[PDB]
Amino acid sequence: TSVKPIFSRDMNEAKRRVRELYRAWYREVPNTVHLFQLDISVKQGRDKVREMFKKNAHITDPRVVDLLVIKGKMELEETIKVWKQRTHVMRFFHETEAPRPKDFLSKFYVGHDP
Amino acid sequence: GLREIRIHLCQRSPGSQGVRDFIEKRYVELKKANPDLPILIRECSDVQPKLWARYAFGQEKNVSLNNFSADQVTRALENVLSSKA
Amino acid sequence: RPTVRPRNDVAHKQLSAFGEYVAEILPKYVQQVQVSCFNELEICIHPDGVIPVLTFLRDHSNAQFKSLADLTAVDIPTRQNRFEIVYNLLSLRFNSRIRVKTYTDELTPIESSVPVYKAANWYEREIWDMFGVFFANHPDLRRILTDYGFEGHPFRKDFPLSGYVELRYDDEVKRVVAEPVELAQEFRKFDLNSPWEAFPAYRQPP
Amino acid sequence: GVRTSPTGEKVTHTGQVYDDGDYRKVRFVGRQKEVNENFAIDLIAEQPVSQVGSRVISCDGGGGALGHPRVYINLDKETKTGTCGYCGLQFRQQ
Amino acid sequence: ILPGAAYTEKSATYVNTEGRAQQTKVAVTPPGLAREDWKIIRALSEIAGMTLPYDTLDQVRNRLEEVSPNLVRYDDVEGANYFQQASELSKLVNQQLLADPLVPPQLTIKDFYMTDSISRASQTMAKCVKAVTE
Amino acid sequence: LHHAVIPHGKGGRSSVSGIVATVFGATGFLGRYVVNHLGRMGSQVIVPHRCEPYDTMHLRPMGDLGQIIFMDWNGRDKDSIRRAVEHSSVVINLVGREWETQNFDFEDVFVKIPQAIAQVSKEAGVEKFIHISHLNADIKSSSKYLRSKAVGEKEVRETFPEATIIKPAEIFGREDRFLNYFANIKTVKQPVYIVDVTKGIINAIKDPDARGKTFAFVGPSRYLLFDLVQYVFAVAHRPFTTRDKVERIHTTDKILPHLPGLEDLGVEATPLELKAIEVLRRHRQPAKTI
Amino acid sequence: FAYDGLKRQRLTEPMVRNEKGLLTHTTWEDALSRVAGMLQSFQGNDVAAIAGGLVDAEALIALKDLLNRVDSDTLCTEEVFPTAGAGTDLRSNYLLNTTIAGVEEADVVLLVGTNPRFEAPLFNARIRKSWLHNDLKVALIGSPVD
Amino acid sequence: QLITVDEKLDITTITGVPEEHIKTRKARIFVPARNNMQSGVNNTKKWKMEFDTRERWENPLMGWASTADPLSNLVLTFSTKEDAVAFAEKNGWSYDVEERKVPKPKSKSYGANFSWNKRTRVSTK
Ligand SMILES: NC(=O)C1=CN([C@@H]2O[C@H](COP(=O)(O)OP(=O)(O)OC[C@H]3O[C@@H](n4cnc5c(N)ncnc54)[C@H](OP(=O)(O)O)[C@@H]3O)[C@@H](O)[C@H]2O)C=CC1
Ligand SMILES: [Zn+2]
Repeated sequence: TSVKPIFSRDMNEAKRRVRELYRAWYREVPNTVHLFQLDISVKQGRDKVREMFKKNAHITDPRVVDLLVIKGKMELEETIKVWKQRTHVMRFFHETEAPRPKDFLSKFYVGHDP
Repeated sequence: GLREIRIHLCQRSPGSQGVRDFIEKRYVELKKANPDLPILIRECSDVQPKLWARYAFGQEKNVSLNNFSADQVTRALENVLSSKA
Repeated sequence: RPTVRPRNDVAHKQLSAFGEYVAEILPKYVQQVQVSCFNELEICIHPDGVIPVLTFLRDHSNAQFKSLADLTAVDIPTRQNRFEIVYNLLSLRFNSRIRVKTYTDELTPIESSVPVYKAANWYEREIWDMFGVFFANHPDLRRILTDYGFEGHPFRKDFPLSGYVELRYDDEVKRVVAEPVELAQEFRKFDLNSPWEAFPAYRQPP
Repeated sequence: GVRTSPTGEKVTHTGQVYDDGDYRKVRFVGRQKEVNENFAIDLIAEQPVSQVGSRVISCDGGGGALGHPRVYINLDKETKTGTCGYCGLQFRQQ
Repeated sequence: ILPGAAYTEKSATYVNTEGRAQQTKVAVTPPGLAREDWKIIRALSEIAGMTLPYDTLDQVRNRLEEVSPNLVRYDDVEGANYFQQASELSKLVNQQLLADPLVPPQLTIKDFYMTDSISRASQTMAKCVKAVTE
Repeated sequence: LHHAVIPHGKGGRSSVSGIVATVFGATGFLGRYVVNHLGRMGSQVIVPHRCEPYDTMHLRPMGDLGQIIFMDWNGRDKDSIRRAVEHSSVVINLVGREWETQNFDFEDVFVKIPQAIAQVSKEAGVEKFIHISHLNADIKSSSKYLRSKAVGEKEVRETFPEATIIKPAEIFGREDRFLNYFANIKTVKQPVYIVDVTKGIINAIKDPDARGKTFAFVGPSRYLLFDLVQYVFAVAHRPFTTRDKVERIHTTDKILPHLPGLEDLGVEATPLELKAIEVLRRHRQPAKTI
Repeated sequence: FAYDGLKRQRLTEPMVRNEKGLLTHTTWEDALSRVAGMLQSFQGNDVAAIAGGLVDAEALIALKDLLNRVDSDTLCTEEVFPTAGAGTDLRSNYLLNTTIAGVEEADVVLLVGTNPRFEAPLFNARIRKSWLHNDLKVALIGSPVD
Repeated sequence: QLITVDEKLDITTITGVPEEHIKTRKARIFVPARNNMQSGVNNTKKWKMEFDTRERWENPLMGWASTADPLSNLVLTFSTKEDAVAFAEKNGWSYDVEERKVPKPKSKSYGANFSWNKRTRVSTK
C-alpha cells in the first residue's frame, strides 16, 4: 500500500488542488462564452462546470484526484488559449444527441440494451 | 394465507446441522399433516440456512435458521404455519 | 546457407560484456540485462534509475550514447505495471545501440528525461497522449496527437479501435458535432492463430 | 437466365429481388438495377461432356498456369459424370 | 403473441438432468421486435401495476437464488439427500400399475429428429426424417 | 411491419428508424431542419425537388450513404408526385412561398399543389400525411396568403381525412423571414422556434394519436409587434417586402384553445429570448409579454 | 444440425386479434396493454400458465412471480412428474443423482421405461463407454430398443 | 518518498470510457475452448476477456452488418485469471470467471485392442 505520489500526499492536499481548479474554471466561463461567441448563458457554462466536478465527488484515492486535476488543467489551458474551437467547447453539451430512454419500459420498447 | 414453504440449507456446514436433523426426523410427519402445501427443500453447499414463507399475492418473509437446533426449527415452522401475512 | 540470417558472435560477445559492465556500475537500478540472438542489448531497470542510468550512458566515456533514437511505451495488461517504457539510444563514438526499459502503472509518475535528452520532450508528450503515463517535471506535458478534448488514451490495448465517438457536420447547430460511434459495417474480427505451436525454443514451462 | 418478377424487377443470378412491399426498390426509381446477364450456371451447362479413356483424368481449367490448381477426377461411377470442382467442366469415361 | 428469444439469443439459465445449472450466452440478438423473455414479463408487470422487483439480468438471477440457491451455482452439481424420507412418503398412498407395457415415445431413429419447435422447423431435420424413412 | 422497416440500432446516423418519408418542399427553410432530424436517426428520405441539384447540396451530408434520395418533380405533374410517394410510409408537405410569381399564385402553392399531393398519396396507399397550414389561416383574412391556407387546409382534410395538419405561428430561426425580416427593415404575435416545429413534426410521425388531428404550434410568450421589433433592434445592436407580407405581419396571432399544441406532442416551446441572439448575431432587456 | 430451425417460422412482432378474429402485427405498447388489461381483471385460479420445454429459468421465475401477484399458483409444465408423496419437495426425487460421470463408476445399470439413445444421446454414449471399458452390465425393462 | 493508499485501485474516472460501457457491460473471463475441428491445443494456453454481445443489424444500403457497440471486437489476453480479474476490477467492469477446463488424463493401451476376453477388442483396424 506504499506508492509513489503524483502531487498530493493525502486527500486534504488533493482537495485543495480541486478547489483551485474549480475557481479557475469558474472565472474562465464568462470569457469563454464571449470569446467563443457561445449561445449558452454564463450560468449554463458554470452549471456544466459544476456537473463535471460533481460526478467525480466519490473519489478517495489522492493519485486519481491528482490525475483528474492534471487533466482538468489541460482542458482549461486548451480553452483559455483558444486552442479549442467552438465545436470543442460545445461538445460538453451534446446538443444534437436526442435524449436516450432511462426507465425500463422505454428501453424495452426501443431495443435490447440494458 | 400461506402458499409455499422453502427451506435452504447446506449439506455439511455445522450451521445447518439443526435443519438437517429436522428434515431427517420431522419433515415426513410435517408433509403428512400439510399434504397439499409445497415445502421446497433445497440444499446448496456453503449457504446459510433459511426459511422462506410465501403468502397470498406474492408477499414473502425469510427467517434465518443458522445454528438453530432441530427444536428451534420446529418452532419456526409452527410460527409460519399459523400466520397469514 | 542462403536463406538463414548469419549470426555475429563477435558483436554478441562485445554487447554481453558491456551489459555486465553497466550492471556492475549501477547495481542500484539494473534488474535484468539481456542480449538478443540478433545482437541487441537491453538493460531493464527500476523506474527510479531513469535519470541516473540515462545520464551515465550519455556522459560516461565508455558509453557516449549521445543520441536518443526513440522513446515509446508498450501496453501489457496482464502485468501489474502494464506500461513498459522503452528508450532506444545511439552512440556514434562506438557505433552502437542500446535499449533501456523500465515500467510503470496508471498512477505512478515517471521522471521526465528532458534534462538528459532534449529530444525526450515530444516523445514523452506522445506517451502521455497515447498511453496516459504521466511524466514528472516535464516542461509542458499535454496532448500532442489527439483531437482537443479527446477522452482516453487510444494506444492502450483496451481502447477500442474505432473509439467511442465520431464527428459529422450538423446543419441545425451549424458546426461539427461529436456523437457515439455507429459503423455501417462493423470491423470484422479474425481469429488467425494456428492451434499448433510454431516455435519450440520459446515454449513456456507449464 | 434473367427473368422479371411480377412487379418488373429483374432477378439476379443469386436469386435476389425486392419483394412487392419493400421500400428499398425506391433506389432504382429514375435509375436502374445493375444485373449481369451472363449467368454462369447456364453457360457452364452448355459445355459438352468430355469423353476420356481412363478411370482418372486431371483438370487445370485450361491455359496451364493461367487456369486453376490441377485436380484429379475419378470417373468410376457410371451413373453420373465427373465434374471439376473449380471450373465445372464435365468428364465421362467412354 | 409476444415474440421471445431463442436460446442462442439470450443469456439464460438451464439446469440439466443432474441438477447442474448452466447458462447460455448471447450469440445474436433476437430478430425483429422479439425481446428477452424475462424482460417481456417484467415489462408486462409494470403496465399491469404490479412491477416485479428486478430490472437487470443480475437482479433476476438474485431472485432465482432466493427461490433455489443451486440455480446460480454455474457448472456445479449440488448433491441431494433424503432418499429415505422420499421413499417413506412414496409408500403412503397405494396406486396400481397399469397393465400396459412400457413403450418409449421414440422407438426408432425417425422419431428422434423432431421433438421441439426448433427442430420441427428445421429443414435439415426434415431431410433426416425423409432419409431414414425413404 | 415489413421486415425492412423494423427499427434497428441506437437511433444514430447508421441506425434504421423504420421511417420512409417523402418531404415535398425540402429545399426551403423548414425542410432543411425536417430532413436533418429524419436523417439523424437513420430514416430513408425521398426529396422531390424543382430547383437545380446545386441547390439541394446542403441536404446530402444529412444522412448516411443511400438514405437521402433526390427526385425531379413538378407541382402540376401528378405522375412525378406518384413516383415520389409510392414507396413511402409518410408524406410531409412543406411546399409554400411568401410571394406570388408569374407561374404560381398562392392558390397553386397552397391549394392545388397540396390537394394533388394529398390525393396521389391517398391513391398510393400512404399511411401518414403531414400538412403544414398556418395559425392565422382564415377565409375572412385581408391576406390572400392566409385565405389560400384556409381553403387548402379544408381540401387536405377532405382528401386525406387521417392527415395530421399543423398550424404554426410565425417561425423564427437562422433562415427565417421573420426576425431577419425586421432586422432588414395593436398586433400581438406568438412566434414559435424552428426546432420546436421540427420536433413537433417528427413526433407527429411517431405518435399514433396524431393522425386525424389539427395542431397549433405557438411559442410560449405573446408580444406586441411593437415590443418585438424594438427588442429585435436592441438585440441586433442597431439604432431603433410585398404588401401581402405586411398584412400577415399585422395579423394578430389567433388563440385556438381547442386545438392541441406542442405540449401534446411532448415538445417544450423555446422562449424567443434564448434563441434570438442565435438568429440575429450576424446583423450586428427582453420584450414585454402579454 | 437443428439450428437452421432458428431461421424459419420465427415470431418477430407482437400480434393481437383484429375485429375479424385474425392475428395482426401491433406495437409492444398495444400488445402488453391488452394483456395487462385482462390480467388486472382476473385473480386466483382464473389465471394459469404452462411452460414449454425450451424455457429458461429467468423467465420461469418471472412468470411465477407475476402470477403469484394475482394470487395464482397454477404454474404448470407440460412434462409430468408424479406429485404423490414427496413430489418436488426433495430434489433427489427428480434428479439423476448419480450424475453423468458417475455411470463410469457403476457396475450394474437398470434402465426402466426409457430409450436413452434418443432421449439423452450423450448419456447413452456414456453408458456404452462404461459398457465397453468397465464391463458394465446393463438391463432394460421396456420395449427392446437398439 | 512514498505515501500510503488503502483505497481499492479504481481508474474508471480517468480511462475516458463512457459511463454506459462501464456499468452495463459484463466481461467474461475464460480460457477459450479448443476448436473441436482441430487437435492442436496451442490456442488454449492463455486467459481471455471478452464482453457481452450486442445488436448487429443489416445496413440498408448494402446489407452489411452494422453495430453501435464500441467494445464488440475487444478481446484481452492474460497470463492468469488473477491478472484478468485484477484488470476487470480496476476498470469497473462486472465479470464472470469460468474455471479452466483441462482434459483429464486418459489410460491408453494399444494391447487392449486384442483382448482375449474383454469388450475392448477391436473388430477392425
Ligand atoms: N416560415 C414560416 O414563418 C411559416 C411557414 N409556414 C409554412 O411552412 C411551409 C414551409 O415554410 P418555409 O420552409 O418557410 O417555406 P420556404 O418558402 O422556405 O420553402 C418552400 C419550399 O416549397 C418549395 N416550393 C415553393 N413553391 C413551389 C412550387 N411552385 N413548386 C414546387 N415546389 C415549390 C420550395 O422549393 P424551391 O426552393 O424549389 O422554390 C421550398 O423547398 C410552407 O408551407 C409555409 O407556408 C407556415 C407557418 C409559418
Ligand atoms: Zn477444371
